[PDB]
Amino acid sequence: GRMHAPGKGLSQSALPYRRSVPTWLKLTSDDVKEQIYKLAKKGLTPSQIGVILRDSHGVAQVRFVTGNKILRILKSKGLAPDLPEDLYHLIKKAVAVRKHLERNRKDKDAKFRLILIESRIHRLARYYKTKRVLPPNWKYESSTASALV
Amino acid sequence: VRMNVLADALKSINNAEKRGKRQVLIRPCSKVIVRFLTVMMKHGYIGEFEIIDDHRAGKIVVNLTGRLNKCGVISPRFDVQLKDLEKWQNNLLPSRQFGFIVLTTSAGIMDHEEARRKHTGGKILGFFF
Amino acid sequence: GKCRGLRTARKLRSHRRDQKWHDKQYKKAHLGTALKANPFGGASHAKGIVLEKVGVEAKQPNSAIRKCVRVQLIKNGKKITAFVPNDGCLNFIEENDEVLVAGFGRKGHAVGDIPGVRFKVVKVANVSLLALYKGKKERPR
Amino acid sequence: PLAKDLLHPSPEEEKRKHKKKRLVQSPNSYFMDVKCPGCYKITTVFSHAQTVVLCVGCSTVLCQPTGGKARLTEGCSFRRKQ
RNA sequence: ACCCACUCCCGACCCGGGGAGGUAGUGACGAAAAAUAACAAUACAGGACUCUUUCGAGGCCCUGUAAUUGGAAUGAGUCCACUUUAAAUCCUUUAACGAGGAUCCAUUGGAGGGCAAGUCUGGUGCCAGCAGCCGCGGUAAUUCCAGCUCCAAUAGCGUAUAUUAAAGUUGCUGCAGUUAAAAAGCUCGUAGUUGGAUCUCUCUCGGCCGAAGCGUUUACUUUGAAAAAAUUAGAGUGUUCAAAGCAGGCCGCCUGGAUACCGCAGCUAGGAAUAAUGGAAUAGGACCGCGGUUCUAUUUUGUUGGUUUUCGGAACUGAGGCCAUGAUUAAGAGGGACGGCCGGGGGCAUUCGUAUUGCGCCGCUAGAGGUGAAAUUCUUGGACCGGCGCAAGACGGACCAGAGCGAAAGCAUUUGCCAAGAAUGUUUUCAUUAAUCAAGAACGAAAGUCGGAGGUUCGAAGACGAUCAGAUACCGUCGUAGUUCCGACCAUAAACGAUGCCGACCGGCGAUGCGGCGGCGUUAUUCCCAUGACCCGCCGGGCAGCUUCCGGGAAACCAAAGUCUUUGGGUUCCGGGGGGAGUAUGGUUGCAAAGCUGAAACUUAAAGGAAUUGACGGAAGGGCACCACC
Repeated sequence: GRMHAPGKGLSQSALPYRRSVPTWLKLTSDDVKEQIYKLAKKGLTPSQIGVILRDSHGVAQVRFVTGNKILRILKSKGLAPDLPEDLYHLIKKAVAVRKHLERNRKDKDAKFRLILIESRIHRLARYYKTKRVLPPNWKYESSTASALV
Repeated sequence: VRMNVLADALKSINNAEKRGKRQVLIRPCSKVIVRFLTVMMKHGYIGEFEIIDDHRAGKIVVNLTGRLNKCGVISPRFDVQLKDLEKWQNNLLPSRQFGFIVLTTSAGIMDHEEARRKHTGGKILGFFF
Repeated sequence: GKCRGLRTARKLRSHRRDQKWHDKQYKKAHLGTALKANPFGGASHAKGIVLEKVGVEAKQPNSAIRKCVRVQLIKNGKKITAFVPNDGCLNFIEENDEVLVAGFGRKGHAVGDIPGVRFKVVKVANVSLLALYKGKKERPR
Repeated sequence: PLAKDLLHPSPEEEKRKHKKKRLVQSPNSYFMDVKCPGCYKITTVFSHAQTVVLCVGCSTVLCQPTGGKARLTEGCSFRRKQ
């Protein structure tokens, strides 16, 4: 079930058994790498890059063509973002909720949802600090987190 | 969330055998599940089983021959010495004539009689009879 | 359900220790209030001085006068009521003489149709009530 | 009922199941080569696309995102791969 | 009380001393052995594996008041002599006396049930008493007081109290928590607990032939050391047996005084499943040879000297060869992105709807409220009613459902803005980030408190009118706080599904809500496709329903309250007979009301749950008789 909801949804991707490059796909691994570089330079997160490559260029899975994952490729080329995109989007959502709550002080539902969002933020940040992805002194403070956005 | 995939597998086998079904599906598969199933099968309690290999975590289709009364797991995996084995047998097995306690020992996964033959102890995984 | 983990020994032991206090007999034995309230103070028997003869009415379904005595215990100066068990045995007891009293058999609970009485007289004037009842002995003169 | 058995065929009972609940999971989607009548080259499009993709040589809306399978424009001939 | 005789200790000591200690005395703490009779002959009684005849003949084996007969046996006791001992005593030994009602006398509790064994007799008469509990006793008492008889243990047995088992009524094994006692109102959340798959010939040698680890750590398991005795377990051993003791055995000799266990922690050595843990991801990574530095216990039998220009060791870096150079998969775990939707979810603004009350004006008119009847109340200062307007404050009908959304409380006029969310779709991304949760925190109906605004309706309190024996209530007319909004407080509900969350598995069917997928055909877009509304299915979450010998349960009943003596997936809270009592007291929170935490003395044998049969109902529906009616 969801971490912060009573939902028990099942909807997710189902990878095919075959791990090979599709026969239709004629892009070399380096071609996919350069397309990834271009999309990252455009200002896109790895999830967006994967979605675009799947929808338009027919790249069913970048890991199966290049032997590497999109975030690893971005890091190896040196153009990966400062903090992971899931944590970034969680902080962005928290910032939006706080901005809404500043001008709507009677919204208890917004306060409850903000509590849930910040709990998720803290859990993800602790995990990232454990993996040395974030500096050990990193902390999410709700005073200037809009700069992190 | 699910801990103890072996508990899930054993409960599934038990529930299927109590309904009189001929096969049971087990997911996820694991090495411990395969070894426990092999121990069960060498004593004629289940029969042949097939490991379906998907690229994430396999499944097992176990053919059931209705000779199984109860296959169960013992959680936590208590450490069992050769002295405590008799007390565990008295607690778990329905008779001194049949039934097996499965242990994981440094010599592998084996029933309690085989652990007495090799003069070894270990951790109790479960039982079947 | 309850916790089943190899490292739950503190949790299990502590929960058992806290839950044992909801056992009425365990709490009565280990709290110390019952021992303080007990007129005998943990003793099986106690010697006392008969203050007066009191007749206790049997509870409603029955009908009788239970011949008891109020006694004051020498050890702590507490006043209790003690049944004089057999018949005519109240005639064996005078006023202001020493009697040995024991419990009535329910470990501090009233017995039968005798309200608020949980003690019985065993001896009077250092002679057992059984000996006087059976005529084996006579009270001293 | 006698799983993974060839004696009783079950292509129809397997592609009816949920994709995750199959014996071996497999996607319900596909990639398709699309020709635009005005265009002259292949475009490989995902069936459940989430992007408004355009022809690689023009500015024509090949498909639009929907709740599930993407909706293709008229005249564009689409054929599944594999 | 007797003694240093034993065991040992002290001193200058072979010699003295020792209330240490030994011996005896008192001793039903407790433990072992073990009398209170045995036998025979006649009379019965029983059976016979006797004749057989259920008439009977019957010393074959037996049983008894014979309170018949008879002798044999013996020790309790008295006593002598040894023996014992430091001196004695006690046992042991010997002799003398020592049994018939063998009076040389067995008791303690019971006889309704639990629980073995008398509704026999006399007395008493809800008295006296018995009774652990149920109960007995109010004129045959199977239960009290006794006589007789019987039974339980027996040199012992009853009573009180502590404690163990019984108690699976403290549940680790192993309990419960819908209704019997019980799941926090609801979420978040640190510690704690628990966590998915995955990795199969290297140092001095005189036995590939003594050795080193310098390499990757533990848990576990097995082993080996080390670990007082006594006790417990246990081997041997006729104490006359036994409890015991550590003795003893053989015709000077032979022999024992074993052995096991000794938990946790520490030490040690094999195993490597299970579980934790580690390296290589800006390569200041592994191996390999090169560029560069040192008194370097000798690299000078010669008086060292500056001819140690140097193997071996601690550095920093560069160029290289070389790795198959180095990233398990992508969970019917989780988070995040993205897509089209969806919902009485939330906040702000905005709009509409009648109704109610009030006000103004017009019409007509004497009644109008109100009730089970009335009365209080309004009314020719024109009420109620009809019409046209205005104002205010509430509320959001019908549509509206066993339908939706929300963590719960809860949420329903239009429109807009604001942020949020589930499910679905996904060949997207991260890659274990998770589950549950002490501490801590957010929200939390109604009522209630403080301040401000408002005040239509309803309305605690209160006033009046009724009903009534009384009513202080129900009913009526008014009506204060309140009910509405804003800002602070409170934190409680039958806050309920009286049912914790997460995960797996175990039947069938038809619906319904959202999303997606597929498909005859019918309609609208008045034209192609698409998109709506239908129709037929499928898949995924959701609210439910019906059904079923899945299974469970005391049952009611529940597809969970199932997968439970065939008991162990993870985890939180919590119950332990009924009252006293959610009380007292302390702490803490609050302005207050009160909230959280939370006893004990004492009292009691039941309280309670589910179901059954009756009885009753100021409950419903029927049927019948001229002792009912028409």
